[PDB]
Amino acid sequence: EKRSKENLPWVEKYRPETLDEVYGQNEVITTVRKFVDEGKLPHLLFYGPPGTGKTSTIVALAREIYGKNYSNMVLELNASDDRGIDVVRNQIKDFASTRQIFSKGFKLIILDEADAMTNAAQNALRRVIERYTKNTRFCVLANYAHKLTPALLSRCTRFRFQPLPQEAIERRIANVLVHEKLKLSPNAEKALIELSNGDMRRVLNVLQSCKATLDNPDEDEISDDVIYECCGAPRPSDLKAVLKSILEDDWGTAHYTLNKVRSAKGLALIDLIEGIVKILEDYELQNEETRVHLLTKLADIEYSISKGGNDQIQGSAVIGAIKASFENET
Amino acid sequence: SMLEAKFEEASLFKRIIDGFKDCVQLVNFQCKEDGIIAQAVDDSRVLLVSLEIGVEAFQEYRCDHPVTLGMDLTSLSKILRCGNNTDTLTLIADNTPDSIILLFEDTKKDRIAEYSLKLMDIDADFLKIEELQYDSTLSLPSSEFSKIVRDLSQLSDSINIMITKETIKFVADGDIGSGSVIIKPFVDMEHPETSIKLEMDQPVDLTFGAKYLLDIIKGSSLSDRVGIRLSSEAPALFQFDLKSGFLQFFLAPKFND
Amino acid sequence: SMLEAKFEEASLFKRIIDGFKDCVQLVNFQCKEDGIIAQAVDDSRVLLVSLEIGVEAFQEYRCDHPVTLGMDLTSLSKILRCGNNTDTLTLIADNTPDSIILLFEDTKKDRIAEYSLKLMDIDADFLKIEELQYDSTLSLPSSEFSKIVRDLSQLSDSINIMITKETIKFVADGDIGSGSVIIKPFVDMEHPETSIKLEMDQPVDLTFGAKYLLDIIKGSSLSDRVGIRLSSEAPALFQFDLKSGFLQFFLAPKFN
Amino acid sequence: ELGYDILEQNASDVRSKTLLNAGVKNALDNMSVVGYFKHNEEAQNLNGKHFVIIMDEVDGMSGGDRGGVGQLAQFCRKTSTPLILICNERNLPKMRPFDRVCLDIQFRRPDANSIKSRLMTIAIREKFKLDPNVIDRLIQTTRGDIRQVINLLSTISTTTKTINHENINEISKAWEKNIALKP
Amino acid sequence: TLSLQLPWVEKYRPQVLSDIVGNKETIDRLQQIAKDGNMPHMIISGMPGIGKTTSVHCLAHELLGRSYADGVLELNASDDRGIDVVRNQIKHFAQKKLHLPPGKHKIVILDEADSMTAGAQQALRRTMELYSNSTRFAFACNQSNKIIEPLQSRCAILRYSKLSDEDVLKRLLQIIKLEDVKYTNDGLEAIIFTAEGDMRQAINNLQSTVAGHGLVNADNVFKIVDSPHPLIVKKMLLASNLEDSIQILRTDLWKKGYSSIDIVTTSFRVTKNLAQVKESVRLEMIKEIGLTHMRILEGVGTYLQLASMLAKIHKLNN
DNA sequence: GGCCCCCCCGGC
DNA sequence: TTTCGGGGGGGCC
Ligand SMILES: Nc1ncnc2c1ncn2[C@@H]1O[C@H](COP(=O)(O)OP(=O)(O)OP(O)(O)=S)[C@@H](O)[C@H]1O
Ligand SMILES: Nc1ncnc2c1ncn2[C@@H]1O[C@H](COP(=O)(O)OP(=O)(O)OP(O)(O)=S)[C@@H](O)[C@H]1O
Ligand SMILES: [Mg+2]
Ligand SMILES: [Mg+2]
Repeated sequence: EKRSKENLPWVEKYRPETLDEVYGQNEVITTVRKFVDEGKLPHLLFYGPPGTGKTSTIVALAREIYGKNYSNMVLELNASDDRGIDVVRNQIKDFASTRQIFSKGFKLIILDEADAMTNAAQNALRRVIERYTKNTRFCVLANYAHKLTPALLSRCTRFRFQPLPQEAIERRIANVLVHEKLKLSPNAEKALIELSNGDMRRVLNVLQSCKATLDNPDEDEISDDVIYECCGAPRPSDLKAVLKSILEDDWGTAHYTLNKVRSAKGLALIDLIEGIVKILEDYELQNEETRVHLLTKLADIEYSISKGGNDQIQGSAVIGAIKASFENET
Repeated sequence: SMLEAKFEEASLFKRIIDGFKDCVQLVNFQCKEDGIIAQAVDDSRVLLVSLEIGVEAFQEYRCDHPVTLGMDLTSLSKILRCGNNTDTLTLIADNTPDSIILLFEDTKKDRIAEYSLKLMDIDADFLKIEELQYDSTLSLPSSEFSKIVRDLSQLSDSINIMITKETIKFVADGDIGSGSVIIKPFVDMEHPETSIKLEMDQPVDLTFGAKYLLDIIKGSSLSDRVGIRLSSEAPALFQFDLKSGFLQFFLAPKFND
Repeated sequence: SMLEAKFEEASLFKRIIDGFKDCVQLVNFQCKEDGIIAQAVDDSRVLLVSLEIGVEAFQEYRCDHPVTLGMDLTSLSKILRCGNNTDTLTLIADNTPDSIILLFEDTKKDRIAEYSLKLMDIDADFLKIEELQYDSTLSLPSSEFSKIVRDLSQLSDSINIMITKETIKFVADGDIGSGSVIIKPFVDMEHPETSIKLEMDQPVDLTFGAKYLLDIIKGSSLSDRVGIRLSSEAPALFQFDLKSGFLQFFLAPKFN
Repeated sequence: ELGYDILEQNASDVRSKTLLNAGVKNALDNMSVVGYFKHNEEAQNLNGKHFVIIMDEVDGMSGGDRGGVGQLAQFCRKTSTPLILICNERNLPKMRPFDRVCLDIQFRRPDANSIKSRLMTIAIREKFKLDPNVIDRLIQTTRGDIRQVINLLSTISTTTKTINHENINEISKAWEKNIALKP
Repeated sequence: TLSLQLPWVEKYRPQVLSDIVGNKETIDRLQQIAKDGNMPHMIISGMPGIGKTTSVHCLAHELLGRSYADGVLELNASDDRGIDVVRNQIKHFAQKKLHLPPGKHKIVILDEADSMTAGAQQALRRTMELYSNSTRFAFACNQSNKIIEPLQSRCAILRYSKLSDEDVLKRLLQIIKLEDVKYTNDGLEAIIFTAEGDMRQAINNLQSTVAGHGLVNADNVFKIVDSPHPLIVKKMLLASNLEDSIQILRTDLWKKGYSSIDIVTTSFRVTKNLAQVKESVRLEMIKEIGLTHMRILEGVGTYLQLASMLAKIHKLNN
């Protein structure tokens, strides 16, 4: 790196260093801590969605086992490094079959993002894992479990990293606010958690952008409005008004309301579609075909939007689909 | 400039780099007022290389403050090949440099070739793994060690070294057969350059990969003798002494099982 | 150790091995109280190598009962190359052996190097090389024959040897013209080594491929005079005499 | 049976143009030293001095054998000694070079009535009961493979001393040959 | 803290053929072969965590006794097994001379032989035949179809079945008795339920429990272990109403952290093998699932797409 | 020993 | 037949 840690992005500045700084995965953290505290470390696998703390957890565990010099006592490989059959057959085998250079102890191999590895390399890894288990332990990290071969999964003990809970996100936000000398409104925190979707990376990025947005962060307070302008996301009031107009007004009024709401702050149609879907999924529809039509048509519109197209036609299609689907309610 | 170090003959640095370019990828130099000390670890984390070129090997060596330089041996060798084998070589660096300057000068003519190699942000420590008290320390001509390694590696991919009282044994057990070479200490006053010395504390028996020894033996072109220090629970040290510095290979033995 | 053969120097064994290493891949030695014999058939089943070393080639030799040892030329040569040229080479084998031990000992530096080579299982029985009434018994110096075959192989892929009254014709009809060589019985007193002698009984005309003859002449450095025994229709016998023993190449002829 | 001396090359040998033109080629028009030194005392055994070349598993010539197929095809038309090629499937594109340079001999799957007596003889010698009525089924289990059916008998007889209708179903289901179908 | 304990999967790996549970007929055949000898060329096939490698290793060890280090040549996917290796190293090993008891032969073990290329398998053909009087071959594979027909013809087929709940329970109870592990019946039932016939997974989960929480009960097992998501997908796709299917998809899969691609692939696989639904309905469902899978692959992977897939599936199943 | 080239699979 | 990427196996050097 260069200069102090204050030059780093918040996603990297607040990376957990120890195992007590990881939040939202209490069960997994406790289990791994107990395993490391008694020498009962098996071949580990961490399966989870993006931005949940798998890499942070494994690096913290390696630091706990070895110490500050963990980088000189582990073999860490990821998607940026070639991991072909030759690599598995030579480099990994040599690392697993040899003693530590610096200080005594067992050998740890961290194959981060192993789901990117080919089937041949994973197959070659089988006996490598099973033969040097006396002195070596393997850790695998994955987001998609369908890419891993059945045998490799069979040889590993699985741990699932759940989407981050609300309480853990609030505690981390409190720590970040205290360190950064920031003030966050309760509704601002609510909006941040809602838009995070269980990812701490999104929380930290949005909070950094909000801090940048404030003119005088020293005594200014971050409000839900700041989040909405920073992210460009529709306000809940805007979504509610659009849905109300679509559901109990004529086509002209609905079109005018949608256009005005979108042009007030330059909102995107995709965010509106997601918001309306979230609102409608809480509705109690009398008829199932209403929900079926809503889901099918909105999914089609979302797929069409994903490839460009005409924005006005797409908005009119959204309005018409909602109206037609709700006509079935009677 | 902050650091200015002149090699009278570029062949010296080319040979020193040639001694360990086949076993490591990224090297880290750390220049001080007492010379240039460099470290390099291999991709498998099984072999470490430590070089300690001294200030007596340069025509003039000036270094104000310690300076770190992370480099890739492939690019360094590529550029060093550019310069001729009859020209003086100046290594130049500035405060917190972004590049290292290699200046080839031919006093015969007025031709000056300056090459700037961009540095890498390699942040690591040396840890000075030089375990105090080893179990056995032997010294013998590099030619004999190279011959033994080349002969035995053709039998097996693993070579076992046993140190017993006045006995050094190299054993290989392959598929077609096995091969054992036994050498005992001896001294010749007429030609001490060929003598073999052994100082023993406890018996030693350590296995090593043939590929790493084949890589290490390439340093015999720099020194006529090699010193091998072995100790259980510690990596094996293979030292080749130079005019003012030395080149050390720390090789981790294989797990016994 | 039942078999404890000991060559004076490792040069001899390596030289004999190189004499016939390039034509065969698997060899089989019978070692008895009278010496060592070996028979090997090439992969093409055309060229047979018959080697024998007497007890006079060994400084010391001891064999309780006959031992059959099957080996591969590549591995043996690789193990032999490891030892130095000026050492003592001891071939050691125990009862019902599964491997053969080669000990290279240097008494000056006091160096011992032990290489164990695993033996192969060879079932092919040795072909009975019974004495044949060879019609023609030519004998010529090694250098002349080596040069003649090397020169003729460049012109044609096979050469026809014709033995007639005081006439030896190495015809080499082929792609490059029809260049040939002719020799006659010659005798010299200053250097008897260059003494070409012919003992023909009935005229002989036999053709042989270039590859096998090249392989045979590759071993010319192991002797000085080569004895070529030819018959009307039978494999030609190329003999190199050793200090104690011999090395024969039986090369089958070609059709017509 | 005809007295010829056999020279054989299998897939375990590297049958590439470079080594094929330096190996077996010379034997195409050369006598056998083994034949002469083995049949010297025999009479009327002319074939003993000749060669018969047997190239087994030609279809097994993978990338390790470069240009071997073309060289074999060339030899087929310019060989002075009998040459027999053996392959499993003849209708591959890779086997086209042998289109009309060899006499093609097809070996079809033997019927269940051809090896019946052989199976009785094996059962009698090995001291286990093999009811003839279940023999036919076994032939369908291995799709007319004599080696496979013999191996099946050897393996099952290890613990089961009777091969009857009360257990043939299990053996047939557990030893079914799964041959990939064609277009 | 820097010393590792041997996992139970390796600490209690069967060392004698009598300790291998399941496939009683094949194990008895192997035991009788070991008692007598004359081991034939064999191919052991099956699914992960059943004891194929254990069976082959135990057979070789018991057959060759002290000569294991000289008469066994083991090669797996972690070793080079190309055409050159087969044509040189294996050929030399087969041609090697070694003294063994009357009815014993050298053993060439090729673990995970399925990965071997066609050329190497073809080269092995005549080598297995010319030297069958001194060497025998034991292939171990997961997919027998990857081994060429000529090689299968020369060997004895040994297709292993999945371990039943009774055998897994027996081995697990033996391990618990040896390690003196407190347990409850429901915990063992949950361990077997998650194992799905995989003994390695069963032992790994049993160690994770006890190592993690102590007493083995359903609560701790399910705290550390997750019920196989294929069953959740099957329940989602068999719901009578769209509301229930969406509720399952949200609560049990989306909120648990499972990716959309994993969900759609599992749905495809589960729909393939739903024997209680007609083939035409399954084919229509597979068409819809393929449309959704293509959409997800294009990059649009969202909860809305999976909800639309469920809605279309319920449309078809009506 | 190292490039350089050609050929062949890819789900479970 | 057939749009990359990975692996093997041979050919120059
Ligand atoms: N449980 C967590 N506790 C605190 N911060 C977290 C946590 N998880 C993620 N983060 C934050 O997000 C950043 C990235 O965390 P990562 O460890 O990279 O997540 P990840 O699951 O390994 O990413 P993937 O699966 O490779 S996309 C960290 O620097 C942390 O600041
Ligand atoms: N029948 C069994 N009895 C007892 N333990 C078993 C049994 N099968 C598997 N195991 C246990 O699981 C561990 C691994 O068994 P393996 O023999 O490696 O399975 P495998 O079928 O050979 O794996 P694959 O097919 O290469 S993925 C053993 O060490 C045993 O501890
Ligand atoms: Mg990560
Ligand atoms: Mg296995």
